[PDB]
Amino acid sequence: EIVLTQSPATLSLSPGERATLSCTASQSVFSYLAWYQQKPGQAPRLLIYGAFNRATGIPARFSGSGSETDFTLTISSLEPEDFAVYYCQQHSNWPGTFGQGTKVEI
Amino acid sequence: PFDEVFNATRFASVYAWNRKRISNCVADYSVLYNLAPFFTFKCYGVSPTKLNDLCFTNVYADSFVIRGDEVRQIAPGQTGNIADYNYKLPDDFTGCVIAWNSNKLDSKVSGNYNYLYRLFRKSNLKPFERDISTEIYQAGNKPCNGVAGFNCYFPLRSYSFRPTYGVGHQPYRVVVLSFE
Amino acid sequence: QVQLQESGPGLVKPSETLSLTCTVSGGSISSYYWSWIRQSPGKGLEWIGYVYNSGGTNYNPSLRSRVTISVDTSKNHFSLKLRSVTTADTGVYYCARDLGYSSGWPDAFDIWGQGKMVTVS
Repeated sequence: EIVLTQSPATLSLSPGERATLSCTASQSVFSYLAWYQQKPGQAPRLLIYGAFNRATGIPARFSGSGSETDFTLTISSLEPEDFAVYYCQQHSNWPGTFGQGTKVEI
Repeated sequence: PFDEVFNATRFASVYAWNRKRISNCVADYSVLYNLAPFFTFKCYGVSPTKLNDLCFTNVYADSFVIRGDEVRQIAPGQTGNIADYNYKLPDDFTGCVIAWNSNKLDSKVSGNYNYLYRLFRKSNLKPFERDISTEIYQAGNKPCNGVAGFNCYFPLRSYSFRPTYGVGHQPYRVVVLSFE
Repeated sequence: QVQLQESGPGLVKPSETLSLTCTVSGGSISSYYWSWIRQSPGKGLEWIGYVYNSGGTNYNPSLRSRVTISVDTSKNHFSLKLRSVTTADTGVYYCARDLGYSSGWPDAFDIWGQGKMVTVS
């Protein structure tokens, strides 16, 4: 089965500050994992698809990589928004499951 | 009107075969004759050259993805897993069949486990019947009231399409034109 | 614009069915892989299944027999029917739609609509 152990858990920031994220796959995603966003109160949303391509609508500063173990999202901008959860997703081995996520505070 | 049937990016499974109705429109076959040289065009009932002179009201166009070593089973009057439980074609068949390799469009390195076929079923089908039920199929003496268990199988299983396979196992896109 | 409303107002008594239903407000079904997703504490985001213009589907093997999705090609009253509803299913459900910039793989959930409630007492 496909499992994700996304880390870390504790983070705090303010506007326009650094940022870092990672996803912990187990067997093999190749290039089919995805990253999502769900502000607290409304429906989820999609951030990255293909593990190396930004999706439409997502602003300029959102991009990440992936090799089943060494995923890297290099971002350092926290707008007045976007402090919310970021959701990892993976689907190559049936069934497809999402992640748990973490947070940052002001 | 021969656009969505041929140049489509999505084809359903064998047990959920698509059915399309084309009528009240000119159906010029200029593409058919020029469809070459990897399109088997075995036509049963009428010659491929003698098509313009003929006229038809309803031109059905089925479409699915199957294994190469199973396309033979689309011929009228044949027996097999694809021709007994999934899709049945009557002996008095009047239509054409077009099959072509689609490895570059319906394969994946990991494997596209999205194509389904019903392996086993209690009774053989009738001409032009849809099989959409996914109920538990029971062969044992113990009657399971919709409860999973031994001798109470789930009659659906997935393919294993992959690029680096033999030609027989490579996916084939088949479209059958049945004229009524 | 393409707000995916959910008109199914049926709450669930113990062990009965799940008479919920999604609805479409503008957009046309066509050949997109409409699907269903769910999430609750205990076990979070989860994927039930996806449907085609016909009975083309693939269900989740964690829970497979109970969940029986339907297809409505024209009246688009496609539903997520369920049997043997437990006291654990209580959660907020969601209705999912994919993006048409790819090949035969439902992977990119983009369009989403407000969820629903269910409880037992």
